[PDB]
Amino acid sequence: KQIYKTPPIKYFGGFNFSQILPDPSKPSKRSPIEDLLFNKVTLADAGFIKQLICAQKFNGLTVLPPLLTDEMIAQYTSALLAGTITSGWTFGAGPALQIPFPMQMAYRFNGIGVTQNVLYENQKLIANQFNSAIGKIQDSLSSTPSALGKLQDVVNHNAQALNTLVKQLSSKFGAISSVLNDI
Amino acid sequence: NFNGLTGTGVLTESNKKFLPFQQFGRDIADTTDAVRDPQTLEILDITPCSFGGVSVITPGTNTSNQVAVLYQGVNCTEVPVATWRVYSTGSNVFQTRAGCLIGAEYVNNSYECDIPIGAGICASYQTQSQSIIAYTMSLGAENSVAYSNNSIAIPTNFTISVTTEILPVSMTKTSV
Amino acid sequence: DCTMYICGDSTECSNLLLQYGSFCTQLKRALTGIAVEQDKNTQEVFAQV
Amino acid sequence: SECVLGQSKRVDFCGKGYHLMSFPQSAPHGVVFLHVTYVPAQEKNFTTAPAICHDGKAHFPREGVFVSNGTHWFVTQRNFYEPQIITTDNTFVSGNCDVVIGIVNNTVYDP
Amino acid sequence: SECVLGQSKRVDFCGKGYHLMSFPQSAPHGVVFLHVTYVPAQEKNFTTA
Ligand SMILES: *[C@@H]1O[C@H](CO)[C@@H](O[C@@H]2O[C@H](CO)[C@@H](O[C@@H]3O[C@H](CO)[C@@H](O)[C@H](O)[C@@H]3O)[C@H](O)[C@H]2NC(C)=O)[C@H](O)[C@H]1NC(C)=O
Ligand SMILES: *[C@@H]1O[C@H](CO)[C@@H](O[C@@H]2O[C@H](CO)[C@@H](O[C@@H]3O[C@H](CO)[C@@H](O)[C@H](O)[C@@H]3O)[C@H](O)[C@H]2NC(C)=O)[C@H](O)[C@H]1NC(C)=O
Ligand SMILES: *[C@@H]1O[C@H](CO)[C@@H](O[C@@H]2O[C@H](CO)[C@@H](O[C@@H]3O[C@H](CO)[C@@H](O)[C@H](O)[C@@H]3O)[C@H](O)[C@H]2NC(C)=O)[C@H](O)[C@H]1NC(C)=O
Ligand SMILES: *[C@@H]1O[C@H](CO)[C@@H](O[C@@H]2O[C@H](CO)[C@@H](O)[C@H](O)[C@H]2NC(C)=O)[C@H](O)[C@H]1NC(C)=O
Ligand SMILES: *[C@@H]1O[C@H](CO)[C@@H](O[C@@H]2O[C@H](CO)[C@@H](O)[C@H](O)[C@H]2NC(C)=O)[C@H](O)[C@H]1NC(C)=O
Ligand SMILES: *[C@@H]1O[C@H](CO)[C@@H](O[C@@H]2O[C@H](CO)[C@@H](O)[C@H](O)[C@H]2NC(C)=O)[C@H](O)[C@H]1NC(C)=O
Ligand SMILES: *[C@@H]1O[C@H](CO)[C@@H](O[C@@H]2O[C@H](CO)[C@@H](O)[C@H](O)[C@H]2NC(C)=O)[C@H](O)[C@H]1NC(C)=O
Ligand SMILES: *[C@@H]1O[C@H](CO)[C@@H](O)[C@H](O)[C@H]1NC(C)=O
Ligand SMILES: *[C@@H]1O[C@H](CO)[C@@H](O)[C@H](O)[C@H]1NC(C)=O
Ligand SMILES: *[C@@H]1O[C@H](CO)[C@@H](O)[C@H](O)[C@H]1NC(C)=O
Repeated sequence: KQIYKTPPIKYFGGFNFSQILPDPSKPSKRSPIEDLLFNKVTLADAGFIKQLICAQKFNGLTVLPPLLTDEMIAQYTSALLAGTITSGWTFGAGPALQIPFPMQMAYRFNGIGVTQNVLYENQKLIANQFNSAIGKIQDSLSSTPSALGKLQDVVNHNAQALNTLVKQLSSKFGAISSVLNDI
Repeated sequence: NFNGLTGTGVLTESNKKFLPFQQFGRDIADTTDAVRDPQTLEILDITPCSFGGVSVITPGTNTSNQVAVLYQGVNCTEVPVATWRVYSTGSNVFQTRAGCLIGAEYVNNSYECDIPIGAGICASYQTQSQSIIAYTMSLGAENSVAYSNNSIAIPTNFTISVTTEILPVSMTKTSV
Repeated sequence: DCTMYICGDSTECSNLLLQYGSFCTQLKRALTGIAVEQDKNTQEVFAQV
Repeated sequence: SECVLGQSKRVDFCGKGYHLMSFPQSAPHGVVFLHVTYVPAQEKNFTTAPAICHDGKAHFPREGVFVSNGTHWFVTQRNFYEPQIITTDNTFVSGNCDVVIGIVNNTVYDP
Repeated sequence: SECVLGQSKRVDFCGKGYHLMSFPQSAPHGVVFLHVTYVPAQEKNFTTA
């Protein structure tokens, strides 16, 4: 309901969230993993105004732009991240209530049948493992051959359908010629 | 009417190669996008004239009758107007990522979206004394939290609420 | 097989059919997609272990 | 099947909040649900520590968190303010008061 | 709604193992989840009654 903002100074007992939180240095204010995902996927016509194949579609085939620009979606994602890393899950019901992160992780272990002393005695090791996993996931995403298969396929299918529809114009259909003017 | 290639459009100068035997241009859907001049042997590029669709942004006929008009991807000043075009060819012409908006202001404020337009732009019928404004979509009030190493916020009261929900289950049968 | 279902063996029937543009390719693509989806469906139901 | 005939633990499935009940109503080609939820309200912030040390040992709460109003400490529930005096029936000892970080000094009660 | 805003008790719904958290990320015409799970390791057998 309300766009939360991240705390000014970032420290959470050892966990390194700098790989998912927004980066003010970049012009678009997007997390590094979001930047990698954006660079991985390829697009031709995004619906922006530009008065080769994309410009050829003047036979009535137009692409309208989405209502939500791909700049406030990042704001929604950042709000969700801040709410879920600061106030636990309590912001899903009413007003958000502050709670320190180790206590949240203690709750989360208590919720799967593990007593809470485990984390209060293995905090450092758990933090190191979490940081290592977060570090490795970016390399796995970057060096994999093609992991974004689904989005690429859904992008390609529409382009293929539009190309077939455009190419269908130059067919005689049993007539003398495919040009409406010469006839 | 170049040698019988009857058509309509704008002719410009192109940088195509067009080896001496070649004299036509072609692409998908059998559209001649270039042509060699029969007399001066100059190559020309053919482009279709400006065209598009229009949309009408109105509140209900009950509330009022003032409307605004949106032209799809025209970039306004390029070719806004060449009867129905009595709208002053002006009156706060505004430009957006979706097209040319005629008949609405642009308030610096922010409210909730009423009539979606596109690319993060909305419109409404606020009262300044009646006009149509085109603001920027507001995602809600920004809120802060006070994370600290030792702090909890435990509620002291509660509330019981009732929320409705509506779901279709079936549709009318028919036979033909 | 579209070209054999519509026309048995006569070549002029094929010549006439080519005048209708790319209608066979769409059907072939749709049927192949259906077949691949059917093959994949019975995998995540069972191949969980 | 899930909400009318029993409580549902899925978050944001039947109503915005912790679900309590449901009542169905009919409508032309449709059904209407009346989800009854439970939303907390009013707030108050306090000071906390993950554990309590008494004598070379830790003391984690059984079910609740440690909350101090400034002088004294209490155990409380996670969704409604209800302080209680710390005794041996709310805590279970686990450790030696050297690994947990943020543990503060205090005394407990022996009945 | 179920995994980001609270733990999920459904088996093999958000990640392979006992679910802990989740983090959403945007992508062109899609969303990407980062499920964080908890998997036991190492074993030792005993006698019971
Ligand atoms: C959280 O993780 C990030 C990485 O995801 C850590 O940032 C990294 O910090 C190291 C140490 O400074 C950087 O290595 C050094 O970078 C400098 C350039 O500034 C280079 O000249 C050195 O040779 C060395 O490689 C590393 O580049 C940097 N990562 C990025 C992407 O900039 C951060 O320190 C971690 N923070 C916590 C609290 O865990
Ligand atoms: C928790 O919240 C509930 C409701 O938000 C509080 O109940 C409300 O308490 C106030 C003050 O005690 C009541 O106001 C009084 O109403 C009577 C008429 O019934 C009026 O004559 C008085 O002058 C006064 O305005 C209010 O009615 C009552 N709400 C309901 C629905 O009964 C409750 O007090 C809160 N708990 C705590 C500990 O504050
Ligand atoms: C934090 O909570 C504790 C526990 O309730 C508060 O201590 C209690 O404070 C009350 C009022 O100050 C005391 O009651 C009064 O005690 C005096 C004797 O000092 C007596 O003369 C009065 O007739 C009345 O009974 C109560 O004894 C005291 N109990 C304890 C265990 O400390 C404390 O005030 C709270 N502090 C804050 C900042 O909220
Ligand atoms: C929460 O704990 C952190 C970790 O010790 C504190 O961060 C240090 O705070 C001191 C003074 O408060 C600074 O001098 C240090 O530079 C901080 N550490 C780092 C790495 O910057 C933080 O202050 C604590 N916050 C509260 C409210 O107690
Ligand atoms: C509960 O939160 C409020 C607001 O965050 C606190 O009020 C201020 O908090 C800042 C942060 O340390 C202090 O510097 C101010 O002195 C506080 N002002 C007042 C009037 O208290 C409030 O202190 C918090 N409650 C407790 C018990 O710490
Ligand atoms: C909690 O209390 C214990 C004992 O009451 C404190 O332990 C003392 O610590 C100081 C400095 O670290 C030593 O000089 C003493 O010898 C210790 N005494 C004993 C009996 O161990 C401990 O420091 C206290 N901790 C906190 C956070 O208050
Ligand atoms: C744990 O399992 C292993 C393997 O099943 C056991 O090792 C062997 O178990 C068989 C089955 O009874 C015995 O006949 C062998 O003598 C065992 N070999 C060894 C080297 O132990 C192992 O015994 C099991 N643990 C316990 C405590 O029984
Ligand atoms: C038109 O608006 C008026 C006042 O806003 C209201 O009383 C009237 O019922 C509306 N007309 C219709 C058909 O709803
Ligand atoms: C519209 O045309 C002008 C002049 O060519 C140009 O400066 C402006 O950027 C154009 N607008 C868009 C949205 O392309
Ligand atoms: C209104 O918004 C425009 C947009 O750039 C800005 O230049 C101008 O300073 C703003 N004026 C006020 C009063 O906010």
